[PDB]
Amino acid sequence: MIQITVIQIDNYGPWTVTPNPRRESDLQALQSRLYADLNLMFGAHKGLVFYTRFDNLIAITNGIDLITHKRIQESIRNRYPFTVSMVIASAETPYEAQKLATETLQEYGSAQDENRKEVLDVANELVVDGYVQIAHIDINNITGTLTDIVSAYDTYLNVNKVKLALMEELLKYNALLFFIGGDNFMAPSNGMSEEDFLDIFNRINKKYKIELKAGIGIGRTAEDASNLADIGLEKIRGKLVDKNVCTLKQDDF
Amino acid sequence: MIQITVIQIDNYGPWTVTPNPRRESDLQALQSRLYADLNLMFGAHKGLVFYTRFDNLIAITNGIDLITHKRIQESIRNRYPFTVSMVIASAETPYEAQKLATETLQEYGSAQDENRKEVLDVANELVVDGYVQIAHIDINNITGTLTDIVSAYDTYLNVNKVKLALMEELLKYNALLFFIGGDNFMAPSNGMSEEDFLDIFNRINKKYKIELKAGIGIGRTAEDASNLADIGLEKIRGKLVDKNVCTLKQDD
Amino acid sequence: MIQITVIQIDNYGPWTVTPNPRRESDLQALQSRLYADLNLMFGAHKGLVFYTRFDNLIAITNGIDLITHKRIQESIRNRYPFTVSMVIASAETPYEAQKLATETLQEYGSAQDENRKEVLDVANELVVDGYVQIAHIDINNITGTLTDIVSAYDTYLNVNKVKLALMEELLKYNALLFFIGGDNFMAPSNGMSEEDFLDIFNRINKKYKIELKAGIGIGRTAEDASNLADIGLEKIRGKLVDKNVCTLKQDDF
Amino acid sequence: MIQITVIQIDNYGPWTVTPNPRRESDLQALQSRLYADLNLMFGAHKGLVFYTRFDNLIAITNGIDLITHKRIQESIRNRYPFTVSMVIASAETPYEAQKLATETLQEYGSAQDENRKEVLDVANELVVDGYVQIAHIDINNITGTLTDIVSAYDTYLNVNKVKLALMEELLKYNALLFFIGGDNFMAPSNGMSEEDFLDIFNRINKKYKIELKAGIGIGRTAEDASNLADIGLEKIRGKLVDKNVCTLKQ
Ligand SMILES: Nc1nc2c(ncn2[C@@H]2O[C@H](COP(=O)(O)OP(=O)(O)OP(=O)(O)O)[C@@H](O)[C@H]2O)c(=O)[nH]1
Ligand SMILES: Nc1nc2c(ncn2[C@@H]2O[C@H](COP(=O)(O)OP(=O)(O)OP(=O)(O)O)[C@@H](O)[C@H]2O)c(=O)[nH]1
Ligand SMILES: Nc1nc2c(ncn2[C@@H]2O[C@H](COP(=O)(O)OP(=O)(O)OP(=O)(O)O)[C@@H](O)[C@H]2O)c(=O)[nH]1
Ligand SMILES: Nc1nc2c(ncn2[C@@H]2O[C@H](COP(=O)(O)OP(=O)(O)OP(=O)(O)O)[C@@H](O)[C@H]2O)c(=O)[nH]1
Ligand SMILES: [Ca+2]
Ligand SMILES: [Ca+2]
Ligand SMILES: [Ca+2]
Ligand SMILES: [Ca+2]
Ligand SMILES: [K+]
Ligand SMILES: [K+]
Ligand SMILES: [K+]
Ligand SMILES: [K+]
Ligand code: NA
Ligand code: NA
Ligand code: NA
Ligand code: NA
Repeated sequence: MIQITVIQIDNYGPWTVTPNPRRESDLQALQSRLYADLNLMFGAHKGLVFYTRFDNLIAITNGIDLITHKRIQESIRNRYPFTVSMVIASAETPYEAQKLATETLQEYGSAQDENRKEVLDVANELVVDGYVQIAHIDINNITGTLTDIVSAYDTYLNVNKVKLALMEELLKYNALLFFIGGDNFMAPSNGMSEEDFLDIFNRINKKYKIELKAGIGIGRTAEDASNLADIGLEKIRGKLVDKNVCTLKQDDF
Repeated sequence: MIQITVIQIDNYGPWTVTPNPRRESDLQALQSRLYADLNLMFGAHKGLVFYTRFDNLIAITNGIDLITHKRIQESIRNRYPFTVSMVIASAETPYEAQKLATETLQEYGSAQDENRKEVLDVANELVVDGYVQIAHIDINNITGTLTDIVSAYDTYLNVNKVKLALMEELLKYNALLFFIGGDNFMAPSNGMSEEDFLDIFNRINKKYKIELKAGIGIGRTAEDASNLADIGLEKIRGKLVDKNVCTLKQDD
Repeated sequence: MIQITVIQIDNYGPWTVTPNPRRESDLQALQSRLYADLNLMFGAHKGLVFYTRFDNLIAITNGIDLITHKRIQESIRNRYPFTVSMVIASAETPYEAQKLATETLQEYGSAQDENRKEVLDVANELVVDGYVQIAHIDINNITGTLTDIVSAYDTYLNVNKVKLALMEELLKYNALLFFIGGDNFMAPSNGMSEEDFLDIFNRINKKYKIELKAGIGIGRTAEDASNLADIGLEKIRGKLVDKNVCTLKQDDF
Repeated sequence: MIQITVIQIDNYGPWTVTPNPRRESDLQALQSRLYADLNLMFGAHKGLVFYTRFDNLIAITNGIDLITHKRIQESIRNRYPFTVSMVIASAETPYEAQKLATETLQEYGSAQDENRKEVLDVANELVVDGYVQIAHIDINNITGTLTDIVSAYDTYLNVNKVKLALMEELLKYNALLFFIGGDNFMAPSNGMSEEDFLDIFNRINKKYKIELKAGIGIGRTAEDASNLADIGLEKIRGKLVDKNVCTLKQ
């Protein structure tokens, strides 16, 4: 099963406006830099982080322990104007996992309590022998159908419509959905089958007239899972699979 | 008149898979760093940049001339595994400006044409006497209603539902809408008035049960307009004004 | 006339140790990231920053005004766990200029005074019509004589021996010397001539058995001057010039 | 036994000037960003990296295996306009470890050969039971004596004289010396004793009238060693040790 870490900037709202408001262009840089660092440092141990709302983030951390989490927390404290709290939870589905993690976080106190800083806890347990399933979803021919033909903002609008439709659809399976740039989305989705995605894609195509494909990788860590998902997408592209979904499992054991 | 610059990574799609696919954690760090650098560099000249789709970005660039754009483009080439193209356009409304800018980019060639490297052009003209209006929009008490109450993913889904509702609504006015983190959004909106915002807001409250406020800053550059809009949010919070919208202008 | 800005991290020593000492990998990353941002941001206005001691940094800022300095200071304030002080001076020579700017800074108070935050002042005046001369200095064939032949640490020693020799020689002409990487050095050096450089290079060769070359650029900004120095170095390499120094000056027409 | 990794930007020289020379402010940002990333990424595994010459860096990597090295190399390739080669070696002294790693790197080819990309090798062995010793050297009262008294460049000058003097001294013991900012230096110094530094420190004071102190830390990784060296410096400052050197072990 899947281990997930929820990450929150401590008491961030008061900081951003106290003693005055702060240049937005600096806060964008500050926020992206945090995100970039978190992916390098969790990435160093085969994790993956999605940006979510920026002041709150979700990470798949199968195989990353409590001491490693503490050292990443300590690195942020030494180089940033703020601290971060982190709670870990495991569960059979991604949605179960983050819900438990968030519950324990909230038990410690408000996201705006100056006394509440650098929480670091495990809600139930760390995953000893589990797995992550990631589906890497992509639009067929975004460049010829949107990027090169309609405005920058209309492509962005259209991609945000598909994104929300996919979020509502996937939530029925306790699966999560995150934008990763371009026309690309990743869905932590332990428990879903290929036939589940083919259903969702039929509905998205009927509503929005957009064609979707996905590689599904299953592995021991987020890194392994997403690498296998990338190969699936190439297989589909090189027409060495019939359909718009492809599953690959890790077996280099 | 607002000036918009559209920014595109040249031939980005083929690079991410040639010779092979690349670890996604690396691609996230790369994309985020490019976004951060663009805000520092355009910010150094009082511009502002929205992440948009990460391989395509929209910036407000009133007051930033062609040679500065070129300098910024050179800096990315010297430091990244790829290049970027940029086209500038002016117009009365934000929507029109980026439309004009995209159209000229498209005349030069495809987003995935390896011989279309480093376009740098002006679709019509650079703004010499213009202004920027930015509305900075925020949800009331996100902490007490959602962040401290429901799961992380549930607050994320709800904020994204509000985001798309606001994108649809604002487009009738030829305004744009971008997420900037937590419960905040920014809307380049030359043409709109306080009453246009108050109208959109109670429709959103009726539908989603969330209450919004907004500071409207009007200035000569993205930075001035965004700075003023931030002050309007503080006036609403401090009860120095009695409605959920507040306009401040550079020469008040 | 050359314009120099001295930049100093306010009350830095106490911060690195309060409440405890901080992990050194984190301070190296923080310090390097600050120096990079100052080059991007001053660079965006055609300036150039040298890392100097990291908590104290020296920059050439001809053509960059007081408001722009303030905006850069503010950006650091919004994204880092400390603030920075800056003082600007202009003078006929680099050594004079930074000496004046340092003295004004010192009048405001101590490097470890917690109530001395975000100094920003000019010591005399901002250069109105002035110029920058930069010499870009480099060792002939580092790769064949040292990099590919001797240990990593042995090239590092020899490169540092030459660095100190140049520092001391150049000081007699009121010029500065900073290491920019590899086997490369930059010398702001308003007042010096090609012959002065050939005289220094002669002594260094005789003493260390290493051969030096330099392009000298003269321009209105640090970017103009240092781009021109770069071209000079390529001309020496391409034997378009018959000596180990080459001067190029800015001509917009 | 100390384990050292030498890191080199492949064929960097031709890249900086082809097809044209590149703006210097950009190259400074690029090189500093690379240095910073390398410390976060090796740091995430309890290593430490010193900038050295920027195109050539030296790292202490006790406990960091070959697979972790390969993945860091891959991260750089995915995000920079260039690639890096890395060779690892162990030995009793820092100086000999870096020497053996370099010779092996040189066996693969020139630092300016385009076909020699992303070398990754071990010269002898990865250290299983080793230790690192790091002395963290600092100048007593730089602020009152130099920073607040003389010009920016004058203090920079004196700190660089002390730096070269220490490099040459420490090399007699096969120890390395790196500037880390301010008035601070680190010396991987496996072998040396407190009295060894006390002799070096006497000579530097007699020649330059600069008074030095050092916390010395002995641990199983670079991170452990330098954290203990930091505690050492604080004991000296807190006057709860007698002299100007101070050792803590893990
Ligand atoms: N995060 C992320 N973005 C990607 C990845 N691969 C491609 N992209 C993005 O996808 C965009 C469009 O590229 P493609 O998907 O290859 O183009 P396409 O036009 O849709 O062609 P096909 O998808 O092959 O039908 C690029 O500009 C990138 O932004 C990836 O692995 N990760
Ligand atoms: N991008 C950006 N985000 C901000 C800014 N100010 C606040 N935020 C975000 O807003 C989040 C929530 O803080 P607040 O809006 O102050 O919290 P609230 O509970 O909604 O309080 P009120 O809006 O005053 O009722 C923070 O965690 C930040 O992520 C800003 O200026 N720019
Ligand atoms: N900071 C900086 N470093 C440079 C620049 N150009 C080259 N270098 C560095 O110089 C190092 C050695 O490259 P070269 O100078 O071409 O090598 P060389 O072997 O000395 O060859 P020649 O000088 O042509 O004889 C590279 O690895 C870079 O680190 C530059 O413009 N700025
Ligand atoms: N890299 C690095 N630099 C440090 C560290 N601690 C302090 N510094 C630097 O040292 C500079 C001067 O501060 P101190 O060394 O505490 O000041 P001092 O005036 O010499 O005081 P004493 O050392 O107590 O005699 C700071 O500005 C920092 O650059 C550290 O742990 N690592
Ligand atoms: Ca696609
Ligand atoms: Ca709010
Ligand atoms: Ca050379
Ligand atoms: Ca000291
Ligand atoms: K703001
Ligand atoms: K990928
Ligand atoms: K330290
Ligand atoms: K250069
Ligand atoms: Na794609
Ligand atoms: Na907010
Ligand atoms: Na060189
Ligand atoms: Na110090």
